[PDB]
This record gives sequence, C-alpha cells and structure tokens, in this order.
Amino acid sequence: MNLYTVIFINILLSLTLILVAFWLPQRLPFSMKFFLVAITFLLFDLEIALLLPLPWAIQTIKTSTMMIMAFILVTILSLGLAYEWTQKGLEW
Amino acid sequence: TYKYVNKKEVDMKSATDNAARILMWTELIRGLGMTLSYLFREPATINYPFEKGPLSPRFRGEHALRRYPSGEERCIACKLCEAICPAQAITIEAEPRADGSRRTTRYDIDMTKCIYCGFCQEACPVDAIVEGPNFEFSTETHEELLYNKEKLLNNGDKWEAEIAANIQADYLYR
Amino acid sequence: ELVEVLKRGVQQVTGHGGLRGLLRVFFRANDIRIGTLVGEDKYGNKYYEDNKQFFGRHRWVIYTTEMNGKNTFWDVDGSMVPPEWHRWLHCMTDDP
Amino acid sequence: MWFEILPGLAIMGVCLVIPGVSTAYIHKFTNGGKEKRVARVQYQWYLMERDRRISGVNRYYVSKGLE
Amino acid sequence: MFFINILTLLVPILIAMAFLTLVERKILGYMQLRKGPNIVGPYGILQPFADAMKLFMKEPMRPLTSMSLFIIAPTLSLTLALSLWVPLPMPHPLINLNLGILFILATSSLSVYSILWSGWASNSKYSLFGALRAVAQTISYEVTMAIILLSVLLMNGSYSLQTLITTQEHMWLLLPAWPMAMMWFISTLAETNRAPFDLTEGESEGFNVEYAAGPFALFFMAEYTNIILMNALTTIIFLGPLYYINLPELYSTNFMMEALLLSSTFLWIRASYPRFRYDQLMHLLWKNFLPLTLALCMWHISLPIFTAGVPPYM
Amino acid sequence: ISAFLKNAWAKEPVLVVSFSVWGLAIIMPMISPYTKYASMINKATPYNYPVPVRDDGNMPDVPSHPQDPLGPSLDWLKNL
Amino acid sequence: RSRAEYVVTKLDDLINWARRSSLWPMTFGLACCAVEMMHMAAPRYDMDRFGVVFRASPRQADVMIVAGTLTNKMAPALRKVYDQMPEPRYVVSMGSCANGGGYYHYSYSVVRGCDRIVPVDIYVPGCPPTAEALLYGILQLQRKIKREQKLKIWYRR
Amino acid sequence: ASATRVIQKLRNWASGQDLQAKLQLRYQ
Amino acid sequence: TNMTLNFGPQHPAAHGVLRLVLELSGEMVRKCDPHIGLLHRGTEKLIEYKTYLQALPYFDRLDYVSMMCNEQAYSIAVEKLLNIQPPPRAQWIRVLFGEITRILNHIMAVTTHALDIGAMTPFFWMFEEREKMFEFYERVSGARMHAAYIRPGGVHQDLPLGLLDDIYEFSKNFSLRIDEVEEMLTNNRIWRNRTVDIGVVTAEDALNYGFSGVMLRGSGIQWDLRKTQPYDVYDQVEFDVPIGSRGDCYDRYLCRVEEMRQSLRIIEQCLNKMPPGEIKVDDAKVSPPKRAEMKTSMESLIHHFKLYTEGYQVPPGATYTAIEAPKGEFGVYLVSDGSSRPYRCKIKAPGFAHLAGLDKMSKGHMLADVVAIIGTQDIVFGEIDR
Ligand SMILES: CCCCCCCCCCCCCCCCCC(=O)OC[C@H](COP(=O)(O)OCCN)OC(=O)CCCCCCCCCCCCCCCCC
Ligand SMILES: COC1=C(OC)C(=O)C(CC=C(C)C)=C(C)C1=O
Ligand code: SF4
Ligand code: SF4
Repeated sequence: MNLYTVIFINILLSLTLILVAFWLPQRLPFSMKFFLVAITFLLFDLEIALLLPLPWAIQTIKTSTMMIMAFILVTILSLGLAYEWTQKGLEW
Repeated sequence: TYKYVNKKEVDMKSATDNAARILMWTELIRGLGMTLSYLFREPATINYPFEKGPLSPRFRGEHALRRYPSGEERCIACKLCEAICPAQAITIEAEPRADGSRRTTRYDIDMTKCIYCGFCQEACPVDAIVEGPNFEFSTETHEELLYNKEKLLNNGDKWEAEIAANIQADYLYR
Repeated sequence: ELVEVLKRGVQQVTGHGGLRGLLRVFFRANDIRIGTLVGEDKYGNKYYEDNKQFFGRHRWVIYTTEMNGKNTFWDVDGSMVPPEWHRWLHCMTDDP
Repeated sequence: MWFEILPGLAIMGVCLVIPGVSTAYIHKFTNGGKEKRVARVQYQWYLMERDRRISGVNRYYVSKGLE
Repeated sequence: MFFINILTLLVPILIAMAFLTLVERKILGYMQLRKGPNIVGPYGILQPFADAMKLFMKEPMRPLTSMSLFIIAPTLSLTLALSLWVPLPMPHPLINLNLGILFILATSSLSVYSILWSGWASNSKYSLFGALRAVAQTISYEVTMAIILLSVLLMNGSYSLQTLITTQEHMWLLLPAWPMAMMWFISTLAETNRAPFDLTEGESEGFNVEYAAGPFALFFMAEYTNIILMNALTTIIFLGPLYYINLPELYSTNFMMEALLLSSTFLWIRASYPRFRYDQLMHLLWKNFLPLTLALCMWHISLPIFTAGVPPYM
Repeated sequence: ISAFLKNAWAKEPVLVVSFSVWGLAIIMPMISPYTKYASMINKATPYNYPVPVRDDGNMPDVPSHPQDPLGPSLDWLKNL
Repeated sequence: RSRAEYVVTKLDDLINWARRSSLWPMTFGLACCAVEMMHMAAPRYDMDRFGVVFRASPRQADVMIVAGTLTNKMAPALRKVYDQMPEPRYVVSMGSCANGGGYYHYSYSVVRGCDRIVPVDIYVPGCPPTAEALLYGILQLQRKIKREQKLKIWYRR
Repeated sequence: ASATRVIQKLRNWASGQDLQAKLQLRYQ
Repeated sequence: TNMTLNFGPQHPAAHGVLRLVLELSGEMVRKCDPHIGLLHRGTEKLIEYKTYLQALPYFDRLDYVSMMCNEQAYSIAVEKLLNIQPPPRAQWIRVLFGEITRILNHIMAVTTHALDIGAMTPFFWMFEEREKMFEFYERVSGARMHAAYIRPGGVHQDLPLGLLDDIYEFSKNFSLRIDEVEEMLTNNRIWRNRTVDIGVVTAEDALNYGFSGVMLRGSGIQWDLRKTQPYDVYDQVEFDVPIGSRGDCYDRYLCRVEEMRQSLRIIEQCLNKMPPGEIKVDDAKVSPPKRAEMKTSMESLIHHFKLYTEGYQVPPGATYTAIEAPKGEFGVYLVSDGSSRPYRCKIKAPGFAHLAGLDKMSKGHMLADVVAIIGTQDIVFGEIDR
C-alpha cells in the first residue's frame, strides 16, 4: 500500500507528461551472436538466481557445504564461459 | 629527410608497469586530468552583441557605393566592375546624365549571387564600389538582399566615415 | 588571494550603480564587469574598454533603451551600434 | 571562470538534501517524536502491535514503569 | 503526511534532474573553453525549464508505427527511474523494503524493454538496429552489475540498503572491495548509456530517432534521473556517507556531496573519452570484467568464512 | 613457463588476476585460524527459543538461572 | 489584469520565450559554410551560450541551417529532412550558395537557392557568411519568433 | 589568466605542463 | 541485400553529402558503394566561361578546409603556362600561408575525426586555435576563409605591417595545443582500439588505387611532392616527412599530428627568413598595376583596364601541376588556347581516389568502422564532387 501510493503517483506523473505532450501542441537476423549473447545472458541470469540466496545461506550452520557448493557453481559456470571463449563464441 | 611516427624486454618491472596500466586505467586518468585543467582556464567566448570578434581594415563585408566629398557619386559607369565580377552579380546600364557627365541609371548588386570576392573593390578605377565593413545585413525576405543603386548609395552614406578610414589604412598596401 | 578574488566580485556588483542598476546589466548581458567609459554616442549607447581582459572581450558596448524609439532594452541588436563606433568595437582601429 | 557552474549545482544539491532531510523528519513527526520503528522480522511487528494494543491506538505512545 | 513525503523525494529530484542537464552543459563547456548557457535567465538557471517548454509544445509526430509500444516506452522509462528512488536510503528511506537491492536490480532490468519497445515501435531501420545492440549491452552489463552487488551483499549480510549504513560506520566499502567499485562505476556508466559506453543514439542519427517533443522528454528525463540514481547507489553501497543517529542530515549532506561529485565524474568522463565500439564494449564485459567479477565473487564468499567475519543477518 | 606468466601479466592482465583470486579463495578457507569459527559463531547465534528439558536428575544442564557456570559458553566469541 | 486579451498575450510571450531561448539547430553541412558554422559552435563564438545546441537530429531540431550549395541531387533530400521535423520549424539559409545560387548560380546541377525547395525565414549573406554574421542571423530569428503572436490570433479568430 | 596561484597549480598539476607560458587568452 | 542501408547525407558523420549505400549482414559491412555528386556544382565547366583571374575564387571553394593551398596549385599552373614565376617574397608568403593552411586542415581532420568517433573536446580545443589562424587570413586577405590572396602571379597584397609577429606568437604556443590533444587521444586506451588495425592499406595497393597522400605515406611509401618535386620555395626550407609503418587509422593519424608539428618547423623558418621585395610579378602583362600607378600613368591604366576586363591571354599549351595539398596531391590539368579564358581545367582531387578506396579498405568491418575510415581520408566533398 504505502508503496502502491507512491507507484501510482509515479505512473500518474508520467502519463500526465505524455498526455500533455500530445494535447498541448494543438529485417535481417544476421547476428545469431545477438541471439547467442542473449542465450548466455539467461544461463548467467539463472545462475545469479541460484547465487541470490547466498546472503541467507551464509548463516547456515554447515558453512563447509555452503562454500563447497557455491564454489562449485561459480566454477562450473565460469568454465561454461571458458568454452564460450574457446570456440568462435563470445567473439561476435 | 623522413621520420618514423610509430616504428617499433619483458621484465616484471616492465610487465608489472604495463599490467597496472591496463588494470587501474592509468592513462585514462591522465586524460581526465587534462580536461579538469582547462575547466580552470578562462573561457575564450565573447558576449556577441556586447563584444565583437575583431575584423581588420581589408574585411570585405557588405557592398557600398561611395561619393566624392562634394557629393557627386564616384561611379562613372566604366562597367568593368561588372566585367570582373566572377558571379555575374553586378548589373549596370548607363546613359549620359543631363549634366553631360557619365553616370549609371541602374546599378544592381545581387548579394545572394555575390560571393564577396572583393575584386570589384580592386577593379574600380575611381574606387566607387568598396567592400564595406558591415557583415550584419541578414534579411527576412530574399528580395531585400537584391540591392539597387539607392540602397548601395545609402549604404555608402551610412558607412562612409569608416569606409574612408579603412581605405585610408590599406591604400599604401594596394 | 581568493579573498581579493571576492573583493573584486563585490566591487563589480557595486560598480553598476545600485542593486537595480546591476540587475539591469545582469539581465540584458548576463556578464558583470567594470571598465572605463570610452564614449557615449548620440544614439543611446555606452562603450567601455578594459586593457586587462583578453583580446576578444576587452572592448564591449552596453546598448541603451530606445536608440531610435524601438523599445531596444530587451531586443538588443548588433546593427544598433553606429558606423563611426563600429570599427572601434571590432578592433578595426585602436583610436576611439 | 569556472565560478559559474556552481549556481546550477547549488540548485541540484539543495534539491538532493531536501529529500533526505524531509523523509527523515516527516517520520519523526508522524511517529510521535521517535524514529519510525522498522518491522523487518515478525517479532519486531509483534512488539510493535503489542505496543499498539498496549495503549491508545498508536505505537509511538509508550506506557512506562508508571502503568 | 506520507503524501507530502512523496512530493518531497519526487519534485525535489525532478528539479535537481533539470539542474543536472544545466551543470552538464556548463562543466562540459568550460572543459572545452566555452562559457556554456548563461544568457537565458541568470547564469543559465532558467535554461532547463526553457527547452522543456519548447519540447512539449513542438508536435509529437506519430510516424505514418505502433501507437502504444510508442507511448508505453517513455512512460515506462520515467516511471521505473523515478520509482527506483522510492527505496533509496538517504538518511532513512521512504518505503523501507527488506529485499531493497533486489528491488533496485529488478526495476533497472525492466528499463531495457522501453529501449526494445521504442525500437520496434519506430518501424525504421536505424531504430531497430540501435535497439538490438542497445538491449544487448544493457543486459550484458546487467550480468556483471548483479554479480558485483551479490559480492557486496555477502559482506553486508542482507539485501536491504538500510543495513549498509550500519556496515559502513567505521570505513567505506571502497577500501575493501575497491576492485569492484571501479567495476560498479564502469557498469553504472554502461547502464545509463552515458559516454564511454554510449553507442546507441550516438552521432549516428537509436531509440529517440523517431522520438520528438513529449516522448523525447520523458525518456530524456528518465536517463538523467537515472544518471543520478545510479551515482547515488554508488554513494550508499561503496562510498558510505558518515551517519550520526542524533543528526540524520549530515548523512544526507555528505550523500549530497558524494552524489554530486560522482555525478560530476560521468559528465567529466563523457567529454574526456571517445566512444567504444559495439563489440569493444561487450569484449570488455564478457572478457575483461566477467572473469574478474566471478572470481572476486568467490573471494567474497571466502573472505567472510575463513576471516570468521560472516556478516550478521538483520 | 615464466613467459607464460610474464607476457600474460603484461598483456591479458585480467585473467591472471582473475584466476589468482579464484584460487586464493579456494585456499584461504582451507588454511586459516578462523575458518572454524564461522560455523560456530553462526551456530551460536540464538534465533529460536531454547526449550528446557525436564530434570529427571543427574544432569549437567544448567538448572535455574542460566547464569549457572554449567553449559555452553561464547567467551570464544567474546574476546574473539 | 484579467481581460483575456492581456492574459493571452502574456501566455504567448512565454511560449515565444521558450522556443526562442532554446533553438536546436541541425546542419546539413552542404559545402563549406559548414566550416563557418562549426566555428560558431566553437569557443570564440559559443552557440550553446545562446541556447542553440551544437548538434541535433531532424526529429528534435527546431531550425535547419542550410549551409552550402543545394545541388539538384541533394534537393530531394533537403526537402525530406525539412518535412521530417516538428510542427514549429524554421529554416536559416546560410551562404550566397544557398541564399541564391552563388558562384554556382548558372550551373546545371545547382538549385538557384534553397527557398525554391524549403521556405526560408532568415537569409544570412556572405560567401563564407562570417560566424558572427550567422550568429547575428540566429539572433534575428530569435527576434522573429519573439514577435510571433499565435494564441492572440487564435483568440481573435 | 587571473589564476590566483592555486587554480594555476591545480591546472599545472592536472595538465602536467605549464599552460601559463602558452595561455589561451591572447594579450597585448 | 544484407539489410542494405544508405549512410545519411545529413548524418553528422560524413561531410554532409555522403550517401553510402551499405549492405550489412547485421553489424558487418559486406559492401560499400559510396555515391557522389551530392555536391557536384559544375566547377570544371563554369571555369571554361570565366577568365583566369575570375576562376581563381573557384579553387578556394574546391576544397575550402584547405582554402589557399588549392589556389597555389592554380597559381603555379597559370604561372607555368605563362613561363612567369612569382617574386621571392611572394614565394615565401605562399609557403607561409601554405603551411598555416596545412595546420588548419589537420586540425579539421583530426578533431572532426574524433567528433564522429565520439571525442568532442579536442574539436573545441583546436577550433579556438583555428579561429586565431583564420584571423591571419582575414588580416592578410580580407576574408576569414575563401581569401583569393594567392593569385596567378604572386600574392595580391603584401602582409599587413605586423602580421609576421603574430604568426609567431601563435606558432610559439600552438605546439602545446597539439600536445594537449595528444594527452587526450594519442594514447587513449580507447582511441587506439577504434583506430588501430582499421582500414590497413598495403603499400602496393595504395599506389595502385592512386591514394597519393598521407594515405600512401602512412603505409610507409616515402613520397612528399614537396620534397620530391619542390614547388615555390619549399626547397629552401628543411622539414621531415612523417612516414608511417603498420599503416592503419591510428598510424596515419599520428602522421597528420606529425605534419602539424613539421609545418610549425616550416612556418618558423619562413618568419625567420622572408625576403624584402615585391609580392607580385612586375609584368603588368600578367599582374595588375599598382593603384597609384594606374591613376598617374597611361600605360598602367591601359594595362589595368585590359587585365580586369579581358585577361592574361595565356599562351596556348597544357600542364598538369601538382602540389602537396594537406589532403594529398592536388593537381590542375589546365589546357589553354591562346584565349584569356581557359579551355579545360580538370581538378585532380586527393579524395576522388581516397573515397574509391573505401570499398577496398572497409571490408568485413562494422558500421562504426566505416565512420572511422571516412575520417581517415579527410574527405571534403567539394574536391570529390567538383
Ligand atoms: C588479497 C587481495 C584479493 C583481491 C586482489 C585484487 C587485485 C588487485 C585488483 C585487480 C583488479 C583491478 C582493476 C579492476 C577494474 C579494472 C578491470 C579491467 O581490466 O578493466 C577493463 C578495461 C581494460 O582495458 P583494455 O585495454 O580494453 O583491456 C586490456 C585487456 N584486454 O579497462 C577499461 O576499458 C576501462 C574503461 C573505463 C571508461 C571510463 C573510465 C572512467 C575513469 C574514471 C573513473 C574511475 C573509477 C572511479 C570509481 C569511483 C568510486 C566508485
Ligand atoms: C564539413 O562536413 C560536415 C561535417 O562533417 C565533417 C559535420 O559533421 C557537420 C555538422 C556540424 C555541426 C556544426 C553540427 C557539418 C556542418 C558538415 O558540413
Ligand atoms: S568600376 Fe567603380 S566606377 Fe566603374 S562602374 Fe564599377 S563601380 Fe562605377
Ligand atoms: S556560399 Fe561561399 S561558402 Fe557558402 S558554400 Fe557557396 S561558396 Fe562555399
């Protein structure tokens, strides 16, 4: 709610401006690299999503497993990146 | 005599030096320093209406037709100002004035056609047509830019004092 | 050093007559500086030259209201300066 | 000189402190003279509402040993 | 009251947003030996208001194009940027959100659409080519932008931006984690499409190509507000302004000073550097920065544990 | 091999640093005088109420005031 | 005062002040008179000082300065770009090569003036019209706008 | 000019050479 | 057609009239077919209908960044046909203003290159220096640019009494101004990238496509028409051609910054050693008589009247004279009948050849690369379109 109040004022302020604007003055998909980049982006995004709980997981009693897990995730994705840098990938 | 603009060991000292250049962007910071330096220099701009960029006597600017101190217009219609104009701008037709003297019935400089070469200033024997100092004669309509004898003679009368000073300063050179 | 810089700024503000006088110079030119008055032409105009300023800005003219009755106080025009004083302003001739 | 970029900044700065001072005094005036309590975990809310239920109908009102 | 606290925190920012363009058109000026705009108003103070009025009055030509993916795009750009100032923790925030930085990261991410929608809406080649490249570096930079924050959080203990005021009561997070600050600063330069990383809408006229008058203005406003917001996030996350609980405004006073200086810095960066190539830009993030960030990300999961410094939740 | 590291430190001076950190983070935890504390310091932090057991008898559990000298202590956390 | 006519005038003025203070130009840069404009943009005669932006695309441009010969091949383009600008738009012809035909008036490939392809509001004279002269011309466009009274004609229409 | 002797030193330090010798303000 | 797009003529990039149709597979350029003539104006046909002295102003307009250096080429050409040569002082002048003009062109080429790249502060820094130079032109010719000062028989009027001193103060300082640009671009971690290894042109290919300019010099071919075939008194000065290796946008740039440096060396000398004398040939036959003389001597009026109204009357012949204009070899092939007005005057434009090379330079390159390469050719559409 408190947030709602702010947000609707935010949209109102912008819709007010566009309206004033209008009312006052009375195909080649060559870059599959583009697509490639974008595939990577989510693979990295999804990975981020897996890393996002790490602040709560720091306080986990295990600790050893936490780090062992987190280090494995970061390392395996980075290797994914590495292989993006071995073939003709990430070289647009 | 020639010179090689860009014609060209690996030591930790060297490498560490080079790696720091890439890692902490050392040369990029160098560039920022230069612009910060000028930020502190005095700006070179002039208040345009209040202060004017300097123009020396030979500035060609806007055409004017001069008159003798007595009041007789200098032009005697020899019409070689028309002959040497590169753009065909000046149109002159003449007839003997009742006095019997020779004067131009019509003298029309098309300023839009004129490319302000300043040869007319050069060519005139009596130096009747001169390149006047004024450069600010921007006009709302195209017709105003076409100038007949009366506008140029009027332009001549308005700026005669400065035109005389300018010709006074540069005639020895010519 | 900077305190003398501040005194120079104070003198420039006091230089243009009263608070209202500098406000008038402030609005039409947007530059406040003090210079000796070389001349006032018959069409209302006032000319000042300062040796200390750089070549572009050492000679300036403060235009006056209605120099041919035109309400010129706000619509300042370059052509308003008279032909005699035009060359002095453009540095064509050193002599005033 | 560069003296002049300051006018503009002044009006930026002044317009970036207002918000921080404003939000931090419309809180200390709409929460009875005390920072607005921050309910981050269930327990902070409980004590916050428990307090409401404690007296009056607002939390800032804080009943003391004399109650 | 709360409404008043919405005017403040909005208007004040909008008025400041206007004064940034002015301090951009003057700081770039003196760096380039020119006064900049001083003739309209006193010292150019009325200059930002003047073109705003000119922009809104000029015809918002609707190209012979979508009519919604065209008007949604500037509304979204201004709405997200002004919205992201809602949770910012100057002294104490307006709407304190327990997962605050995720709000800022998510809201930023949504702005990439406005670029995509405007580019498709224009229906001219310059717009589509510009949008596709623009969307590419924005999300490319988002990937390092997010990881850099995750490293921070793990040393802060929580996602709430309010916690960092208590984390940075003894030292700025620049001292530690400076290597990422730089990488946060460069990423903040990319995400606001400012100069070093401003290939879209370059001298090559991307998603303003067909946008004039009121639509131009709204994104426009958005960009500049962002320019501030991201700089402000640098001034909370890495440069922690001194906080005294007794007087909350010296926090905002220093927040004011650091934000203005880092906002001044991207103005100074723009004039000082040529623009990078499209692939040069992605070459930096995926090759130069992402391996640095992912590794330094692991160092920030290790620094806590073996230095027995795991941060206190809450 | 020195070259494999001296030019790779002059040119490409990012991946070197990148990997180096990857490793240093994979080592410090293994060897450190504090690593053990993390699992303790976080273990100790009391979040959920500690439910008391019935005193059948013959127990070392702190009876009555928790201040009793028996039981666990965090003096390790103190003066840490 | 409240009699609407006064109210209208004041409003119009505001409108005129906004357009006249911030004119964003676009420079087709035909020929050379472009070099004399880049000089205006440059430090001795700062265009920005007046509110004129150094550069602008056609969509966001208030005034088009045609500098240089408008040759017959470029003539269809000029128009296009003039036609691709906003509803309040203006054209400042710069150079004898574009005011009329200039040194190349009698040529077969040069349009004799841009005012044969785009309506022109201020004609700035001079082969390389001096940068100060352009500045004078841009300032006269500012006085032309100041005088425009669009809403008072609406009210009196 | 009118460096005041401190803006000049920031100018000299940032530039790395003496602008005082080769100024942007032409004088008599 | 790989989403073929046409680079904009209005585009801020380009010099205003370049419709570069480019078929681009996404962001890669497959083929560039530059279109020209957006600024054809007839300069070559118009000259046939004009006398030699009234065609001199056309040359200033052919490539007006380099206003005077172009005139010198017509001058030289008309002097050769007449077998007349200018007086000693005039020669030094032409080399003095010839070089000042080279600087003016390089300040244009280097700073405008950066504006398209995205660096905008170098342009404002050096346009102030340019401005100061223009003032030299004005105080010598009368016009800021488009002077008409270098005429077919020498200069028009002696230097004002005092110019040399100011062309000194400026020269004494300009260096630092070039130095500054440097601290901003020569080693920028980013200028190099967008410029290095972009548009490399082999040495054999550069000669083959007739590049003839820095473009050749940048590839390491040593050819400066000013040292190989001296014109005027560029023989009496001493300068070093800035040859380049690993020719690419960055290397040639460095060459243009180096000729800005070398031209200051040539300007210095010209100020140090300019002779007392006359500035125009004494043959009233070719050079117009002094105004005091035409107003007191009959033979001088007759010579003034005939020269201005009719003309030089060059002897029949044809010549190709090439100088080293700042862009590259600027040559005029001036065929001439005995008449006072020329018969043909093909202007060789360093630029018609350079643009043609755009295709063979920008291959497998991105849209941004094309912008960088048009800059490294200093294309002024006036000379190409003529
Ligand atoms: C026990 C210790 C554990 C930790 C160990 C840490 C080891 C030391 C730290 C190592 C990393 C330090 C540097 C990290 C940031 C830089 C990363 C980097 O390499 O930059 C990328 C790029 C490289 O340049 P380039 O030549 O393109 O690449 C060469 C290799 N391919 O560089 C660039 O292109 C930069 C382009 C920048 C454009 C804008 C420049 C702005 C400059 C001014 C602002 C600087 C930042 C200000 C920050 C203020 C506070 C936030
Ligand atoms: C000389 O060629 C030209 C350019 O490229 C070099 C321009 O960018 C521009 C654009 C510059 C300005 C003043 C916006 C012009 C005018 C031009 O004609
Ligand atoms: S030359 Fe001088 S005098 Fe002879 S006509 Fe032309 S103007 Fe009149
Ligand atoms: S007018 Fe003079 S300068 Fe302007 S274009 Fe035509 S010739 Fe070149």
